[PDB]
This record gives sequence, structure tokens and C-alpha cells, in this order.
Amino acid sequence: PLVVAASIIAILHLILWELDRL
Amino acid sequence: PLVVAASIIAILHLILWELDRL
Ligand SMILES: CCCCCCCCO[C@@H]1O[C@H](CO)[C@@H](O)[C@H](O)[C@H]1O
Ligand SMILES: CCCCCCCCO[C@@H]1O[C@H](CO)[C@@H](O)[C@H](O)[C@H]1O
Repeated sequence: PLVVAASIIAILHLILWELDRL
Repeated sequence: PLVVAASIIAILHLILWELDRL
């Protein structure tokens, strides 16, 4: 479960990074 | 890296739970 959580967090980071770029 | 991240999250949870108790 915490590996899944870490994976979700990594993807949230990517989303936020792309939103900041937009 | 995901194993390390998961482990850090687990330990942060423990730290926060203990602080909350105090
Ligand atoms: C404390 C409340 C503010 C929360 C800020 C969370 C951090 C924003 O997280 C995002 O992380 C990415 C790293 O992968 C960066 O590339 C983005 O620019 C940054 O917006
Ligand atoms: C799976 C969640 C990942 C984020 C990890 C770091 C933040 C955990 O935030 C939570 O804060 C509460 C104190 O108000 C504690 O009681 C919880 O035990 C702790 O898990």
C-alpha cells in the first residue's frame, strides 16, 4: 500500500509540474 | 526508490502519530 501511495504521489508531482508549466 | 519512499512515508506516519499523542 505505501508503494502504491508513493507511486500516486509521484504522479501528482508530475501533474502539478505540468499545470505550473501551463 | 519507491521502496525507500514507502519506508520514509511509514516512518513519517509514526513520527506524526507520536507527536499527536504528546
Ligand atoms: C505547503 C502547501 C503547498 C504544497 C506545495 C507542494 C509542492 C508542489 O509540487 C510540485 O512538485 C513538482 C516536483 O515534482 C514541481 O516540478 C512543481 O513545480 C511543484 O509545483
Ligand atoms: C499515505 C500518506 C502519505 C503522506 C505521509 C506524511 C503525512 C502523514 O499525515 C498524518 O498526520 C496525522 C497528524 O495530524 C498523524 O496522526 C497520521 O498518523 C499521519 O499519517
